[PDB]
Amino acid sequence: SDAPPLTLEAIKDRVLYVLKLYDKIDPEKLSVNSHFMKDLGLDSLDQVEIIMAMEDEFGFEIPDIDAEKLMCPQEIVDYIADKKDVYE
Amino acid sequence: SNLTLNFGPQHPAAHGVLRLVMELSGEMVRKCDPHIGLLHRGTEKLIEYKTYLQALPYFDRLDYVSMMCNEQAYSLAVEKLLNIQPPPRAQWIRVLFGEITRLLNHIMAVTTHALDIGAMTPFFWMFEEREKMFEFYERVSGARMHAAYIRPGGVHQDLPLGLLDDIYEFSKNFSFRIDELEEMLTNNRIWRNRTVDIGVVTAEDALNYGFSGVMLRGSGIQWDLRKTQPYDVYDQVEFDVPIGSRGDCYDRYLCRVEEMRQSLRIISQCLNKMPPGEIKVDDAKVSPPKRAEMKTSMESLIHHFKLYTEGYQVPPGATYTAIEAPKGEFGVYLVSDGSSRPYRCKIKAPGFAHLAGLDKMSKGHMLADVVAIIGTQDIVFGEVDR
Amino acid sequence: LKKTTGLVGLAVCETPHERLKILYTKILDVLGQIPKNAAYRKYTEQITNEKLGMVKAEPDVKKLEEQLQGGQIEEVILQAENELSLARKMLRWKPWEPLVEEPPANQWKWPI
Amino acid sequence: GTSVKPIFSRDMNEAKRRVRELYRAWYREVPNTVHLFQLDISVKQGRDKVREMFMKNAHVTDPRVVDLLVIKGKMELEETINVWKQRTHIMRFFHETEAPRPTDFLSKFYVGHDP
Amino acid sequence: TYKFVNMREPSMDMKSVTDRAAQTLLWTELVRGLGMTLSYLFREPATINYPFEKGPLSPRFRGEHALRRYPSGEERCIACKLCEAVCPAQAITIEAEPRADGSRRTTRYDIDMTKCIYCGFCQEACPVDAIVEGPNFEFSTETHEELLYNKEKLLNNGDKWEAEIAANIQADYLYR
Amino acid sequence: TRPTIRPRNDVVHKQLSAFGQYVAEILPKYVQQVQVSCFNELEIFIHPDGVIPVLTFLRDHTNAQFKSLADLTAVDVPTRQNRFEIVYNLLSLRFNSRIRVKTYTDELTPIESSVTVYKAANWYEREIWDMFGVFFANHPDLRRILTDYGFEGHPFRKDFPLSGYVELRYDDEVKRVVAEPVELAQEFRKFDLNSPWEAFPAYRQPPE
Ligand SMILES: CCCCCCCCCCCC(=O)SCCNC(=O)CCNC(=O)[C@H](O)C(C)(C)COP(=O)(O)O
Ligand code: SF4
Ligand code: SF4
Repeated sequence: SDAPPLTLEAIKDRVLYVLKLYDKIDPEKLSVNSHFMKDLGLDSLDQVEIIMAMEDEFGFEIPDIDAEKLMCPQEIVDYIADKKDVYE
Repeated sequence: SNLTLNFGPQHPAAHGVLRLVMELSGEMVRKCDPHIGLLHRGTEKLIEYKTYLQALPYFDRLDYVSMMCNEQAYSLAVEKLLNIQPPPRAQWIRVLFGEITRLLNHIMAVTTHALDIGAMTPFFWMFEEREKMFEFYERVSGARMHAAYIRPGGVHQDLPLGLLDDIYEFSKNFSFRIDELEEMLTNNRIWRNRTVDIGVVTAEDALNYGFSGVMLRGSGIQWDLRKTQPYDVYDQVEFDVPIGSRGDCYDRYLCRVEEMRQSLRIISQCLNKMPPGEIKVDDAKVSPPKRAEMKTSMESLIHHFKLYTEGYQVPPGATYTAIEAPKGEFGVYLVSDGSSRPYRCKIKAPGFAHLAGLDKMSKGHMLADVVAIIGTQDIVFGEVDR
Repeated sequence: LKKTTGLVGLAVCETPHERLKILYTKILDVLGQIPKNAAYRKYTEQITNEKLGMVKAEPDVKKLEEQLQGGQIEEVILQAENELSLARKMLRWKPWEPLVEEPPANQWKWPI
Repeated sequence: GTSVKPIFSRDMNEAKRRVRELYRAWYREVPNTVHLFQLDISVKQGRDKVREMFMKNAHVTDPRVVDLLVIKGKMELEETINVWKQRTHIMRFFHETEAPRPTDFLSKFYVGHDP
Repeated sequence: TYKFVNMREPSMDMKSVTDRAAQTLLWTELVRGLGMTLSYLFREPATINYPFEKGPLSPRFRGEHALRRYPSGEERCIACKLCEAVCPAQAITIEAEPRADGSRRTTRYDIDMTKCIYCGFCQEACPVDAIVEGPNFEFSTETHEELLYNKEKLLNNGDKWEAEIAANIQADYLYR
Repeated sequence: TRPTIRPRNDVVHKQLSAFGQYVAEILPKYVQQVQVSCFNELEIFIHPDGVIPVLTFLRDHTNAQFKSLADLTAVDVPTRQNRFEIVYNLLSLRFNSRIRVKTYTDELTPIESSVTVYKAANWYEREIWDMFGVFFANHPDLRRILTDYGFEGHPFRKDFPLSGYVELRYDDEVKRVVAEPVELAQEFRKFDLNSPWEAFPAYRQPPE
């Protein structure tokens, strides 16, 4: 059979694993609702690298638009849920 | 995926420092990308830091097979900007040595094309003739190739006292050497197989892409700058212009051979019609005086000093001067700001446009056909890169 | 009748008179949509009318070629198609309007 | 006013979007460059160098200048991908044979006359 | 005024067809080419026995540079610097001062032979025939530094080659 | 005035003047100036926006037919606000004539690519971009053509130094060719040749 029925909890776990895998972010400091620019003092270029890491993690192309707004982990989870049609 | 291959610069078929990046399916050429600039020396900026006489030896080294033809084009541009006129004997000398130079260039082109194709023998037969013409160059100027003989006022020195006789002796034997070359190549079925219907270009395409010279005449376009826009004494000589029918490599080869014959005709005429007189313009504010005058007369010494330190000033203005060089239309866009140094010198070389069209001419051909096309375009990268 | 136009990629034209008449009529039709006071329209109309009259008055192809001074009537046909394409482009461009912008005072001053 | 004609972008937002796109392309290219050219640097070093080159021009406020900078960066990326460049060209970014030139007053005073 | 190079039609009579068939099947033009090469085999080669035999040259030949003297042994060069001004390659470097006897002479006269283009403009520009391009061309060195000529080297060249240089000038100065 | 002075041709001068007037009347939207040089060389100054129309008209018009582009280059004049002067040279085989079209631009303003009008321009526009830094809009494949890979700056610009900023040498420690700041064993010697006395009265400028 094909891939399992991915859920929101899996998306959040993978996204937070990716963020804690980033060197410029101290792991235990980041939260699900922490704004990338304000909370972690990340620049615009840093956000681009994180979005590309998401594209590698979940295997789908996130355009330049719709990536300019994913500014905290929760928005990333919502975007992936919308793109993959996951509700529960 | 197409195979991607580097053709040159260190390749025998490259004809210089060319990096031809080629996309191939099997041996079929899917794409040609000529990468040039491996012989870009920044000649035009350097010419900007020189005086008009100091910039002349650069035109020797632009196209190193047609030195005096390059010198003549530059001299015509500067003379047009100076509003002066070379004397008649100088103009006859210029046309004679331009035709000798055309012989040199056509020998080099045809034999290197044959050598790429695989016919190595005619090169050795024709390079002895090239050697004798190099001797003619040397007797007149002291240099085998970069003579710097043609100057914006005429020529540097008068012919030595027995040069015309030797030029006649050489010219009365050359036709048999052309005949031996044609026996080797013209009717060979292998040569025709390697040349007929290879690199066919239409008249419309040749005109739009900027082609000139043989690349036009092989496609039936009737255009020769010596006939349509004559310079020096080209209006006083008689010759035919070879014209092709099919626009392929074979037709371009026949055109060059016949061009060689017509150059012999023009040389014969120039030998029988050389007039007497002085060799540079009798105007010591442009052309240097003789050394005896320079050592006897105050004005002559002052003008020698000033012409060799500062140089003559050229009135402000811009010209585009073109000649029928052996490789096509060779041009200079020369901009003078009023001083003794050129403000701008743009050099137009036919090989630039021919190489820019190489990719078009190689559609649907193999590797060996691309080698033949590079040979038939008559490319020297000194003029392409500058 | 004639073989070998002599220029590579230029086919010999059978029935060149009809082609020339059609092309010149199309050219005049396109020029009819340009303002009458535009110089392009009047110049092109004048030359096209002369060429059309020459084509109508001379049934012989070689004599017509010598009258037209256009070099081998197939080339005359090609030039007519070029002029038609240019006429459509000029209709779109409208180059008869007043100069778009005036250059800086010392822009074309030479020397320096 | 100031009556200028754009190249690609009408304001700094579109120019920033193009900058981000070019940065994404360079970021993706770096590992392939390290593999193909057989470079002795890490992928981390290459991406750090890409970021440093991008940040060299962070002070630009003209959308036309930014458009030209993106055009030049795209030219360099196309050049790198097609292997027109050699290992020497890629390594020219790191200045490995250049001795560090000091910036403080005293060392400059010691070495010579240039400021 | 023009001619055609490839606008000839072949005859279609039976004799011409049979001749062309013989050319195709028995390879006549290939034997023609073989005959041409065989003919060249029996000619005398145009090769010369170098270094024993030399290529012909001219009195105007441009070669290695030399600084000349007057018959008294006094140097001809007066440090006018016209050669340095005219040199398109900037290959000449000159420094001058009054000599101990007040003469206008050089203290430095260098020619960078790896900058020089061997154009001969300097010997044209020289007003006293001090700098010349002598006839020598066999002066290849094993190091780059040996091709950076100072005044001593050029004066030595003049002393070594004066006999031939004067004879070359005598044969060409009436064309100058 | 006879032997050493270049002769004049007034017939060609008149023909070129009339044709310049013709071109100016047909395209008033773009033509700013028309000149005929003393040695019979027609020049037409235009507005940049008219690069594509003018050339198209010049190559297509029945009375023009300039189907061949000799060459295309640029001139740098730093004193002008629009630094760069774009020069097109065209040849007409039907009428055996030549024409020069000139326009202007600066560092940040693109010029329309004329590859569509003339196929020959491709490499000419690439060369202008490489040597001068003039961008051409809608160009098929615009990239450096003459300079080295990764070379910074444009050499033909007046401000650029003659010997540039970097040189190359082989370095054995890194086992490759490296680029370093230029050092010269002998500096190029700048000559001041301009004479303090005026040469050509006909070109004297007003004393401002
Ligand atoms: C293998 C290694 C070789 C290296 C390859 C060479 C790469 C060369 C590429 C050069 C191209 C450029 O410079 S492209 C020009 C870049 N400059 C600008 O865009 C000016 C405005 N500055 C900003 O927008 C911000 O400072 C910014 C930091 C950009 C982030 O922006 P955010 O506020 O949105 O995070
Ligand atoms: S021959 Fe020419 S390049 Fe050599 S030193 Fe004399 S002037 Fe200079
Ligand atoms: S060699 Fe001749 S030109 Fe040169 S400085 Fe001496 S005298 Fe003057």
